[PDB]
Amino acid sequence: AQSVPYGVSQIKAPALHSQGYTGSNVKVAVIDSGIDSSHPDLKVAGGASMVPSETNPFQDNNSHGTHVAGTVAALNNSIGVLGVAPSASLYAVKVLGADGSGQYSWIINGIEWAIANNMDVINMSLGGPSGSAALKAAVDKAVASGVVVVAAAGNEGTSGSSSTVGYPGKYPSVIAVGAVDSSNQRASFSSVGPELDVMAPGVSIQSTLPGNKYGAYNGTSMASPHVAGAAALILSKHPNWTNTQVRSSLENTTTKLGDSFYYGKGLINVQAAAQ
Amino acid sequence: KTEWPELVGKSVEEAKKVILQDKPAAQIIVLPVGTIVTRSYRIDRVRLFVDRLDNIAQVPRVG
Ligand SMILES: [Ca+2]
Ligand code: NA
Repeated sequence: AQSVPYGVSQIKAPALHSQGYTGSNVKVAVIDSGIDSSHPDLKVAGGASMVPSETNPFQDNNSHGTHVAGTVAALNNSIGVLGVAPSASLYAVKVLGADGSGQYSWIINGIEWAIANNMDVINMSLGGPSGSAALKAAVDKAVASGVVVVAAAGNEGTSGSSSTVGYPGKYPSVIAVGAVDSSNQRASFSSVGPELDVMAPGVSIQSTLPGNKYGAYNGTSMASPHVAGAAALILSKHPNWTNTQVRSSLENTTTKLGDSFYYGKGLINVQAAAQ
Repeated sequence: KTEWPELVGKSVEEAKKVILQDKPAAQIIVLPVGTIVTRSYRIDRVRLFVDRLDNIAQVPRVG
């Protein structure tokens, strides 16, 4: 039996599916710890590993990349969960190792692979508190090349009036995604600041895990792929829209939630965004 | 309880002593300052980010 995680419904993805738009032929790179391609609820289209000692991107020794991938594109079938964009072409771009961490140069290599391979969407459920000029250059290059680039805002909560949005989310070229729960309330951990762009469900998100398993986790890591999946739904309906158009469409049709410091533009609504 | 501003500049063993007193189930992970990490929020985890001298460089928090 298949279940639809609340977050998928909350962003109105099933409205798109019912119209016949499920992300077909849109290339989404999950730049993360790999994806367990043996999961029966996932189809991985391709990928590459940038992690020197973990060279198979189709093995996920951590679990995080597999969960993130299932939110983007868990298959529409009779098992497990349903992804936001269940027909999307999912690419395992492994830049984190088994312990869930990576070097900046591995991330940058993953971003460069996604650009060279003409990905339509990049999801980065990762980050760090300081950027680097090289990391900024790579995401800016991706956007200039036409890639919709989405990233977790961070889980650093509040710090007086200071931004706690981490990198690469904090870069203007990158859509920084914060986390809400099923009542659209901000998760206490969700990073804040003027760089917060939109929110998506990021609390008790049920998705795929290695070993043909499922479980529910919290984080802006879980929020980000709802938006990467939404980008894919939009592009499956409107294959000629630019990354600029997909981005404004998502930002302009949100359900407004509150103060932009804490909630950005509010909750994405992919039904409204796709028209 | 979720963050430890008083541990900035402390050693790793120092940081672990205060964390484990406040939060005995903590799963403590030590990483260099300039590392990329996942954005899952894991209630039992405390990441410790360290400078060149192996001291706490960022306010430790749960997640
Ligand atoms: Ca399924
Ligand atoms: Na203020």
